[PDB]
Amino acid sequence: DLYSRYKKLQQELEFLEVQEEYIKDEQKNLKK
Amino acid sequence: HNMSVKAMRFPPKSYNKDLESAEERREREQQDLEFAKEM
Amino acid sequence: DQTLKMIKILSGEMAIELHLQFLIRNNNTDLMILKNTKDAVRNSVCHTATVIANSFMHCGTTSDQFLRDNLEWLARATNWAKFTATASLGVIHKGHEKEALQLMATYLPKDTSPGSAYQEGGGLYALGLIHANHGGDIIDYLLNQLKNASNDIVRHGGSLGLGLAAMGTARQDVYDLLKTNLYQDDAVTGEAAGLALGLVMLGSKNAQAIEDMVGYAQETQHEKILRGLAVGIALVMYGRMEEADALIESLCRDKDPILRRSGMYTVAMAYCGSGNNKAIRRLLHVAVSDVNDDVRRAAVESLGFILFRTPEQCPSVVSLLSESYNPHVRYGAAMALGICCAGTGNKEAINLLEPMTNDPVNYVRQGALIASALIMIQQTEITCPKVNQFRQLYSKVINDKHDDVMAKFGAILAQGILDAGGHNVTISLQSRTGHTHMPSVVGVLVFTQFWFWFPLSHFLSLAYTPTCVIGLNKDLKMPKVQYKSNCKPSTFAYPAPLEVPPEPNFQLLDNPARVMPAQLKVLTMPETCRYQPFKPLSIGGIIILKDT
Amino acid sequence: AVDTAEQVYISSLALLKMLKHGRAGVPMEVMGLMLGEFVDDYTVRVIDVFAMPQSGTGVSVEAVDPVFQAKMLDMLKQTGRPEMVVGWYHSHPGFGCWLSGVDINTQQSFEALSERAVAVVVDPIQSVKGKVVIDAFRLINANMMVLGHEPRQTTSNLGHLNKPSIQALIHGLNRHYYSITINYRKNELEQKMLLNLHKKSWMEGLTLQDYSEHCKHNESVVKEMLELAKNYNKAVEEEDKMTPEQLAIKNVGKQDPKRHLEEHVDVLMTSNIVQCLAAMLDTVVFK
Amino acid sequence: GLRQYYLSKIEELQLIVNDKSQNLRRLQAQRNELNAKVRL
Ligand SMILES: [Zn+2]
Repeated sequence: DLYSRYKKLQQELEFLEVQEEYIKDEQKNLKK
Repeated sequence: HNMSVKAMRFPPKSYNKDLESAEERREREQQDLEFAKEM
Repeated sequence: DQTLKMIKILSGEMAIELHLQFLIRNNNTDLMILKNTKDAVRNSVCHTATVIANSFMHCGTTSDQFLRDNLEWLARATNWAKFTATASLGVIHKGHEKEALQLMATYLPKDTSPGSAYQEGGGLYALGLIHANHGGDIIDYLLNQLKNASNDIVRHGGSLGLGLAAMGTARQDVYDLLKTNLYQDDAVTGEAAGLALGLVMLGSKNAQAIEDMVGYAQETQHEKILRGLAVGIALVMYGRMEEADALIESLCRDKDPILRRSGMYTVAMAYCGSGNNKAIRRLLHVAVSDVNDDVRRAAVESLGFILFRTPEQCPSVVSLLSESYNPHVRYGAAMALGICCAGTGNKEAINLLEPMTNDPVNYVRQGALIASALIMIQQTEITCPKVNQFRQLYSKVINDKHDDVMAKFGAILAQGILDAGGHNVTISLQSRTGHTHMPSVVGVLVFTQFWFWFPLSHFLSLAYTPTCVIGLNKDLKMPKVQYKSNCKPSTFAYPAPLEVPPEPNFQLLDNPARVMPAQLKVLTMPETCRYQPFKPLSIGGIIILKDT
Repeated sequence: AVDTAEQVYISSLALLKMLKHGRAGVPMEVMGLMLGEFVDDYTVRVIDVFAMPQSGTGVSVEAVDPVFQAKMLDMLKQTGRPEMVVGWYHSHPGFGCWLSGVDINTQQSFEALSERAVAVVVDPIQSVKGKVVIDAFRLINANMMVLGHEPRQTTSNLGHLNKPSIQALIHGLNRHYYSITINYRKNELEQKMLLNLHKKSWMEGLTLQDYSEHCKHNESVVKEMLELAKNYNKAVEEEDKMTPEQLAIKNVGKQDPKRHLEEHVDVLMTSNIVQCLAAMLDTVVFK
Repeated sequence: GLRQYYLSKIEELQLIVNDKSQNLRRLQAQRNELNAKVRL
């Protein structure tokens, strides 16, 4: 199949975006 | 000074495992503590 | 007939006794393992820890020989184990109408009248366990006894039994006596009312009843009444995707740490299997910032409840949380893997849980063992080689004297998990249809609260589901079909106990034949028998098997 | 029976009363009463604490003077609201927390009236910020010790969370008493009105900080910062040498540049940037 | 034009992955050295 090649690949940009925002919280939270 | 930070944090890698203290020597620490409490 | 059809398909009775028929025929267990764990006789947790193990590994098989070998070691522990010993009797008789009243005829509260009322008041807890999702007299027999009874020592087992049988039914009659059970201004009715008050209103969002519950848990001065309602207001909303978000912000903002924690379970149940980016932002933001440890453990344990639909992504995010500074997040990282990938023999998850049993905190060594138990049930050495690597590991830590009681509490509990029903039942939060199995979703969430009540995680039989293909040709008649397999034959292995004082891939099978779900593809269709299945054989369970 | 989840809710006012009375009369073991509001079989709540005066010189828990407490119990009764004595405390000065053999006897006189009087130990010396040294206890019957029977019949995974110290384990724990997990009752009626009132700088940053001496202090650092850079013009030059793990042990006698040299740069920046900015806001606001 | 419409999205999305994933691995290991300082 080819239709899943983009729909599943945009599905993880949804999933990737939290993680860089997530460690952004912990660069300051561990210092406090 | 920012670029000497932004081009510096790449060789942090293979920090393999921060070991707490032990499994065995921790248990030996617990046994030694139990000996003192009995004493 | 077509007149009889609504009985045959909506009561679902011929799946109940047939699953009982599968368990009464297939029973591959051991007495020696309980005799290996017999040697820990002391006044510790162990008596409750043994009776919770055999009740897990003998669900619905009605086999009372692992308990009837003695009476004194069973009746040694008291005052809540006798609440749990009479509780465990019903799980062994799960899904069986007849041998509920007649075996507990000793344990009716008005026959013997001993010095223990927990022995006789906890029977109604087990009656709800037998007829879960089956409402009949078991509603009204448990209704009428809760009009006139003792204090909240029979009223725990009665109310938790009655909300279990009427789970998700929105009955007004069960709501009536659960109102007056709630407004006792009493701590000991707190788990009695608030848990079953959500169970009968599952997925109902009757907003007056929500306003009754959250309006009651703001002024009360006890904590179990704050805690039983904490799960119940999470359970009243179930799979809504947007319809709780006003309430989720209302609970997250509140000063109450219990109620913020309750809002974390509510967003876990409003997004069951949902890969929503919107939920995961502030569910896992408050996993960072909040100061109570209870809410931080409930935060990371909401991840597998919302992301079990794809088990590939959860080891990529919770591996990083297994090295947190506090052990509380280090705990809830382990059960997050234990509730997500548990239906799979996940190679990556066991790789993460390998050093998790090494941590100097006792309860993270505990929850590492439960998550190691859930990851590899009904798996023998070829889905992953780490099975027998861990079979020795639970025996390694239970025969030690110098371990903690809590650390070896995970080992004794993992024995009843990993050998459940003689390797005949398994967990499934998932059907082949894509639809989630909602009593198992309730049953695994309620299982997490063994911290705050020990027989509250006795609610685990809802998660146990068989894996057996079943053939059928008439309404009643068993067929006689025997098919075989195609792939590698050692995958069909058995536990093969030791009992100390040239190969197949043509494995013939009868009609109630157990099979791994990964072994559904490796079998052969019956082409040479008299029977030929009209259905394409893709799922197990019961099918019509057309006689040709 | 008890379910080892006993969960003592205390207060916010009493802990300050505990530490002040424990610190001002420190090396003598001081004591007092716990005037709280008793609740159910599971928890107990102690909201108010009044201190009891001593008897004489000497570290002891001597005895209670029921002349004093009976007049004190009806003192605030006629003014505020009724409460009831739910326990008592003393203070080990620099020990830790345990029940001594003298401490256990005055406890045993108090468990006779009510079976739930709490023995509380506070230590006002081993406490710094996130430590308030605590863990109240309560006796167990020695009758059950002869039976060999383990009490308190664990029904919840809430008791065995804190690990006891080995020095308290030398004493009667766990053969005569037990620990109890506690938390604290905080509320916004108190939380905000102590945060926004403790360290508030009034008009300090709207000053110039001794304007002839700030630039004078701006040379009082830089002059020795030259020679501290000469050490940094020295220590880098003996590298590609004996394997700088050896340059970790060996540098514990004499001072290093590299850490000391990035030290003053933080000092010579925040002393300058704060003072230069505050000079340029006075020019706009003041005419 | 499914060659020249749909396949034009696979070629684009991989470019956003190949640096934002590198942003994470730099950043999480930056915390991982910081987390080693805390527990020790
Ligand atoms: Zn003392």
